[PDB]
Amino acid sequence: ESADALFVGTLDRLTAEHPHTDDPRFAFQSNQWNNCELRFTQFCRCTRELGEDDPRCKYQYYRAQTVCHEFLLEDWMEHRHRGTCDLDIMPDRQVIHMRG
Amino acid sequence: PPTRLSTPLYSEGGAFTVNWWRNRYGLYSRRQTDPMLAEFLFRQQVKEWFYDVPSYNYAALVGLALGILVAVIWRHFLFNPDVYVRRQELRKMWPDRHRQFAYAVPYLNPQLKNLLLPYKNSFIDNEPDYADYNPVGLRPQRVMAIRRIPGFFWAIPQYFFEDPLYTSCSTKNMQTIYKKLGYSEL
Amino acid sequence: SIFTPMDWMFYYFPNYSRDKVALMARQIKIHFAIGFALVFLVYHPPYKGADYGNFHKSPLYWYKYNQLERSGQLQENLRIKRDWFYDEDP
Amino acid sequence: SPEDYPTPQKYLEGAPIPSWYSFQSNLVGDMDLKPGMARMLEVDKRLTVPTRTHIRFLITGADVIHSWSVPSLGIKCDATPGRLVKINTFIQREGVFYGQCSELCGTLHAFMPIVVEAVSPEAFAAHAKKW
Amino acid sequence: GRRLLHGNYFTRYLFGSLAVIWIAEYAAACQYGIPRHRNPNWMWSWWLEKQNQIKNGEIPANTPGYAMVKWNNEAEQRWLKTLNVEAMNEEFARRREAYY
Amino acid sequence: DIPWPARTDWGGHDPATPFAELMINTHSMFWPVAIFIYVSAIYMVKK
Amino acid sequence: NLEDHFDLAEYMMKMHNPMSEYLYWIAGFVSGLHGILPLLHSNYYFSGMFLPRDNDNTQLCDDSW
Amino acid sequence: RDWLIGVMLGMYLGNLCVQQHRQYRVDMKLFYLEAPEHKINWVKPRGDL
Amino acid sequence: FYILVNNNKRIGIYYIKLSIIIGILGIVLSYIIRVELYNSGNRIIKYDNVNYYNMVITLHGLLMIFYIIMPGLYGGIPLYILPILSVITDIVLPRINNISIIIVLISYIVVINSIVIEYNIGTGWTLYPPLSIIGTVIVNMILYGLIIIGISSIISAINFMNILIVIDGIIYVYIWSIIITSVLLIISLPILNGILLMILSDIYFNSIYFILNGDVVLYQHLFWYFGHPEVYILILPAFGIISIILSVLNNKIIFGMKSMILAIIMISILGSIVWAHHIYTVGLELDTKIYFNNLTLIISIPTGNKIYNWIILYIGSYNILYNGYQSLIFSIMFIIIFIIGGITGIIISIDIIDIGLHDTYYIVSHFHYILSIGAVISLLAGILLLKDIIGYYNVIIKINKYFGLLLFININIIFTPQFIIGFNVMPRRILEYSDNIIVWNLISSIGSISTILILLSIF
Amino acid sequence: YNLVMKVEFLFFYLPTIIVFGICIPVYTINFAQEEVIYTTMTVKVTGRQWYWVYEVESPT
Amino acid sequence: NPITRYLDRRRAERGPYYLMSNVLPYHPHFLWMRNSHDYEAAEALAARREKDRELAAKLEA
Ligand SMILES: CCCCCCCCCCCCCCCCCC(=O)OC[C@H](COP(=O)([O-])OCC(O)COP(=O)([O-])OC[C@@H](COC(=O)CCCCCCCCCCCCCCCCC)OC(=O)CCCCCCCCCCCCCCCCC)OC(=O)CCCCCCCCCCCCCCCCC
Ligand code: HEA
Ligand code: HEA
Ligand SMILES: CCCCCCCC/C=C/CCCCCCCC(=O)OC[C@H](COP(=O)(O)OCCN)OC(=O)CCCCCCC/C=C/CCCCCCCC
Ligand code: CUA
Ligand SMILES: [O-][O-]
Ligand SMILES: [Cu+2]
Ligand SMILES: [K+]
Ligand SMILES: [Mg+2]
Repeated sequence: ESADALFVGTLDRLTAEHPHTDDPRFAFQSNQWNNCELRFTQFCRCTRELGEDDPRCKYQYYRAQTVCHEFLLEDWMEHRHRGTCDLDIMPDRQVIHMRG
Repeated sequence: PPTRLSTPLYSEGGAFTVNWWRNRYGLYSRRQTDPMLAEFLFRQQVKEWFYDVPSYNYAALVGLALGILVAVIWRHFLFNPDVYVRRQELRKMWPDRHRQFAYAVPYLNPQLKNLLLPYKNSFIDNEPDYADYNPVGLRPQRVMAIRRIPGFFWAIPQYFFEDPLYTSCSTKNMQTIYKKLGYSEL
Repeated sequence: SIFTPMDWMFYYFPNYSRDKVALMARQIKIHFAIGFALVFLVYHPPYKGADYGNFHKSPLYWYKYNQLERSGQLQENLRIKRDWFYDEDP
Repeated sequence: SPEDYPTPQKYLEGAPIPSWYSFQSNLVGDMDLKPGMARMLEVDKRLTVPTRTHIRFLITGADVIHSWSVPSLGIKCDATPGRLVKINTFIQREGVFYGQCSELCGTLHAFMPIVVEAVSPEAFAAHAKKW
Repeated sequence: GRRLLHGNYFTRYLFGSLAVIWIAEYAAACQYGIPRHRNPNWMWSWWLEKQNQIKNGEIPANTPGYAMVKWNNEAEQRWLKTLNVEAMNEEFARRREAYY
Repeated sequence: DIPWPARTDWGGHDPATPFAELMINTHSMFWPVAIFIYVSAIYMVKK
Repeated sequence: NLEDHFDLAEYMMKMHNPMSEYLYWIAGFVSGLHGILPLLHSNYYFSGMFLPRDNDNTQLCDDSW
Repeated sequence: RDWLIGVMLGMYLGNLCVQQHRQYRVDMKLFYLEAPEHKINWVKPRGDL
Repeated sequence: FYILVNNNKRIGIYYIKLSIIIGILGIVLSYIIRVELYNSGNRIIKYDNVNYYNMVITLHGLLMIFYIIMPGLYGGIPLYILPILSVITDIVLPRINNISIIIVLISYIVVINSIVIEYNIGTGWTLYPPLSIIGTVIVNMILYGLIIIGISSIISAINFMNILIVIDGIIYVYIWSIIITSVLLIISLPILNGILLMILSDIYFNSIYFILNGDVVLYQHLFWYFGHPEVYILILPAFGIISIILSVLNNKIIFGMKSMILAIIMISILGSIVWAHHIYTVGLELDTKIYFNNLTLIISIPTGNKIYNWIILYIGSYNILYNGYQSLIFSIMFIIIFIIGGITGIIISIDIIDIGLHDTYYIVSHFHYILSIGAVISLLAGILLLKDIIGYYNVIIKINKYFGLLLFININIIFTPQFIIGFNVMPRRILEYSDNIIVWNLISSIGSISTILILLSIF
Repeated sequence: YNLVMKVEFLFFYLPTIIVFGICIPVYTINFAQEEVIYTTMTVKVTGRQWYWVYEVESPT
Repeated sequence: NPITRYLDRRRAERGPYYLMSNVLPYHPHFLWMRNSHDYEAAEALAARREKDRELAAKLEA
């Protein structure tokens, strides 16, 4: 309700209420690749917590589509289904802190 | 500029002076083989390059260009949200990079952007305020300027109150016209 | 010296210009600092310059504004000339 | 938490989440041209957009660098692989605006035109509903 | 014997440049109000909560992260078929007894 | 919208967006300066 | 020697054999052919003709020739 | 001193384009407001071939 | 001997001779392009052989830049007069000078052989990936030519820099022009080599720099970091020539010699930091765009000072001297033509104007007016001034007012219409186009055939 | 000398003034392209060899 | 191109306005196409115009 409610809670909310507008974290740059990757990671984390059938995660996918072209999503969604998507590996099976 | 080697040249103290330049000018020189000849060649170069009035204009231009250049480089590294030198945030997924997201909004609103955006009405005839209103709040609401951009904008009147058609071309009157037809919301 | 003929600098400020090598260095340094300052003091400052209620209105602005205000031109200029799309066909 | 994934209340109550539709736009061949079509600029599927609306165009290139150019709309954005460039536009008049790829992209760089038709918002809604 | 550069030029411009870089960065952080406290962890809240449950003994030790999600990819389904946390814990217990 | 035959279109033609109008006017704004730079210099190319 | 004073003395003294000039022009002519011959060869390879007929990739009137 | 004649000649010729640009902007402001060439609810989608 | 000669003056002649030979191939390609563009349809290239057109435009650009104008203005006139201007017996590095010209010829043979033997495809002279790295072996051959050419350019640059150690007189403006171009080469070439090696790695070593998660825009930065310094490496020697011709023929001492020299130095520094004005439409950050646009407009200041200093050289010269000599006419024509090219450069420098004018024939006409007209005429004017010293004959050029007039008129017929179609708009690097752009394309084509005919009258 | 020095100053600073006259316009137009606008619709455009793919949200 | 047509009318009203497109051919094949026609297109175009007239009357209702 509050006028600044969107900024309150998360920076994510801003684009969730206005899907086709600039995200505060990426509005400074015309290139929106990083924006797409954040949105996909957020869809991946939603399903892990709520499942695919949850309306929330379905909307997190619509939000990802708003910024990600279909040819990228289809490829990244196949990697996710196989279990090779680097944005969805469970954190205890990551290797980012190993050997350096 | 003295013409006799007996008459000394005045030098300030510091790292860029007549004495400092003399010490280093002939380091790589095969032609300055004795004091008399060395001094003659040194004064010849100083007379030709440092007593030339127009040469100082280029000194100003190199300083200005280089100063801008160094600063734009530094600004990117220090403030641009997309330039990473530290690695903490690069070892995390995008949703978790809070410290880097803090640079975003401050970097999105530089002073000159706020100062010069109102002057779009000197480049657009129809609906120069088409993009002024934005309900989100990432940027300030924009108000059109009251005067033309100083310089080469003679085609528009010096002040927009002088222009007869300015008010009728605003996005507000255009919205009124189209809303009366049911044509569009904006 | 900014936008200064250095022939004038040599004439009116002989002692400041005696060492021409040092004079050249100051020319570079001064303009280097000017360029650096412009970026970080005119462009960079965040969340500044958005006070559009404080648009400077110069003495010439008021001369021309009052002239038109005295007559009806200012009212006529500000009036909306058309707020309909189609004319009525008789 | 569920609230770490912001979603509008309407969708949480069962409202249908929107889908997306993709279509391919190809040049009309010389032998397939009709009496009135513009050679080198016509396409078999045009992009319809509403006028007097703010539209965000996100442009990228899948394989090589193309460039999406519509001179009448003042748009010339390079479709570079790896970069999803945002371009904002606000069309003011109806019509059909023709453009061409503006980055040498291979053999048929000259044969992938860009046709955008801007229609009234009421017309765009009817078109989108049917197509 | 005539000198061209500063008598201590190498150390001067090396350490000096580093000092200016560090000081300028602190100034930049202050002007933008950037949080300066280093966090070495991921910020996925649900994950950090699961990790606390493991530290509290609510979730058995060495339980994989894919044994706790509400959606599993194909590769994690393959792993779940051979997962035996109870056996793993017993094996670790045996090792400790042998060591001591 | 579409090119038309034997058209100079100096600076652009048929804008349909506010940005398109901006582009045309930016070119038109500088064009007289370019003419001044050319005329003023060429007039002195002589003995 | 007087003959060796000038570089390319025969040419400068206008006694050189004309064949040298002919070779230079021939070399330039061969260089030019590297743009025309592969054009003809490539056209035939992908079409069967050495050169097209103007507007033969478009619809033509019945009486067009 | 002659170079000044060139400045003045280049200022006259430049001013000609300023006047053309000035009239252009006046015309543009009247297009969407009064010009019958401006048509709305006119273009209809062609549809896929 | 012929190939063994180390004489610096003989090698200078070789550079001019080879530039004319390779130039014949360059002009032929240009005629193919203009013939094709005469109308809409296919004229001399089949629709199934469109890859040949892409190769024609690619080779045209590469050959004219690296194998014709650069060997002519930085290898030809420099190797012949620089050691004389420096009152030195010969060039500092005799054996290196010999191998440099041989290297240029060998790289030319590789390129033309690749036309004949390899499949003919093109990716522009700017070899943008990923298109350049998904092509056939002809791209590999072209890369070898460029790398080999780079070796010759750098060693020649080293050769000229050594003149500072031996010069026995005063460093004239022309000598300063070559030295600064040499510095620009020493600093820009190593970066080019690196990016070219990365193109090879992706073509031949299964590297992945130019596939997803690797930024293709990276290539454009490193390429253009050499690209724009290259355009000034090609123009600065021309400026040096113009200064000598105007002073000598008008019998007037150079005015503002130190400002001329400091203008050349300034152009180089600025030219080394403005490269991204070639990358305006990629989507760079707002502040980057503003920096590059600002610094690009600054280059006009030093460039403008040189132009006005040239004008006063011609002003006031004695009337009794005959002014119809071809060298003098070409030198004067350069000032008139270069201003056109530079002003249009400033127009395209504004990025918002550039959005409309990127990858259009306006850019073509811009760099043609400077290179195809300005640089060519400067090289001709320089050779013409040295006709007595060089000693060539069997041509009617020295006093030929018809040739100068016809060349000036017809060259403008080719490229002035290309400015118009830039607002039409006709993209670059295309062969087919809409029927409403034929008029201007036809006019330019008539100009191209005419210019070629005028090249035959000199003999 | 005095007259010549003034001309040389003008040969340098008259162009400098013109550049400064373009600088402010350049900043403004650059800021205008990069303006955060309240866009209400998104059209995704992918460029492939040799055709343009368009993805648009479908009416619900 | 509605703004090209509007601006041409405005310029012509003010003063002498001359367009090359008005006087000269736009294609080079004009020298041979004095009597050339596409009769198949003529029949198709006439048929479509007739259908359009029927649709217009129906739309008027
Ligand atoms: C851009 C164009 C327009 C420009 C206009 C503006 C110009 C402004 C002025 C520019 C001036 C620049 C400075 C000039 C300085 C000149 C200095 C000079 O003269 O130096 C002396 C120098 C040598 O004089 P020298 O000192 O008496 O030398 C004595 C020799 O060393 C010793 O004498 P020797 O007799 O013992 O000589 C040995 C001789 C022995 O020669 C013989 O025994 C020759 C026997 C006859 C052979 C004739 C050719 C046969 C061809 C058959 C083709 C059959 C095709 C069948 C096709 C069938 C198809 C079904 O040669 C050889 O053994 C080796 C020859 C190698 C070179 C020739 C290569 C030809 C092309 C080969 C292509 C191969 C492609 C293979 C591809 C393979 C692919 C798998 O002069 C020359 O070399 C000639 C220069 C002539 C021109 C000078 C410039 C005049 C002004 C410009 C005019 C316009 C030119 C335009 C360009 C050309 C257009 C085409
Ligand atoms: C030697 C060749 C040469 C020279 C000298 C220049 C000089 C300049 N060029 Fe360049 N340029 C090219 C060759 C050259 N260029 C080529 C080959 C390309 C295309 C490459 C490709 O894309 O494949 C290109 C492309 C190119 C573009 C790309 C446009 C696009 O990609 O869409 C731009 C825009 O910034 C540009 C700008 C400039 C500028 C601002 C100058 C300046 O140097 C001009 C300076 C001169 C003047 C300004 C006139 C003289 C000065 C005065 C009369 C003083 C008074 C004037 C003022 C105060 C303004 N050039
Ligand atoms: C300096 C290099 C140079 C020179 C001289 C020329 C000269 C000419 N160019 Fe140029 N051209 C380029 C460099 C050059 N060009 C580049 C770099 C491109 C872009 C490549 C790309 O798009 O990828 C290009 C693109 C280009 C195209 C675009 C094709 C396309 O990509 O769609 C066209 C045709 O419109 C064209 C035409 C011409 C013509 C008609 C001439 C001339 O024929 C005009 C007439 C002039 C002459 C015939 C005299 C020339 C003589 C000499 C060069 C020899 C001089 C030697 C001595 C004096 C010793 N050129
Ligand atoms: C010799 C003793 C041992 C020294 C050991 C040093 C080891 C580490 C050296 C690393 C490289 C040098 C830089 C060190 C920087 C340390 C401080 C630091 O982390 O800085 C981070 C900061 C930004 O960090 P983030 O928060 O991730 O980004 C936020 C959004 N932009 O980056 C920097 O400031 C460092 C990178 C830039 C260094 C150079 C300064 C920038 C300007 C360069 C100008 C170049 C042009 C010419 C200048 C000439 C002189 C004026
Ligand atoms: Cu795609 Cu060009
Ligand atoms: O390139 O300028
Ligand atoms: Cu450039
Ligand atoms: K054609
Ligand atoms: Mg491009």
